[PDB]
Amino acid sequence: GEEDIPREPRRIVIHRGSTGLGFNIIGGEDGEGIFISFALAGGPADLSGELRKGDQILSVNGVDLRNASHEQAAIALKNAGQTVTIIAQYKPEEYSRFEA
Repeated sequence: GEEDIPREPRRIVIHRGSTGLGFNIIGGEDGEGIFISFALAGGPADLSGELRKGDQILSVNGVDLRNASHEQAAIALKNAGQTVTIIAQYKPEEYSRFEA
């Protein structure tokens, strides 16, 4: 299950369409990281097969989010336009500190 999920960074392009990107993030203050916290069934992120709960979002449209606050990352995603290029890396241990 978890073992075979690729741990390298990946570049994923999704389109916003008329639906939203189809995922939520969690984060905190600068340095806490930005993680996918929820994936909407049938949304763009889900349909990609390439994004999941526990992925750290490293960048959006080339902008580094490794040290972004939650609000900073959320504004970046909201303003990323109709085509959103995400670099994500699967970080289940770090994400486990946010997920109850």
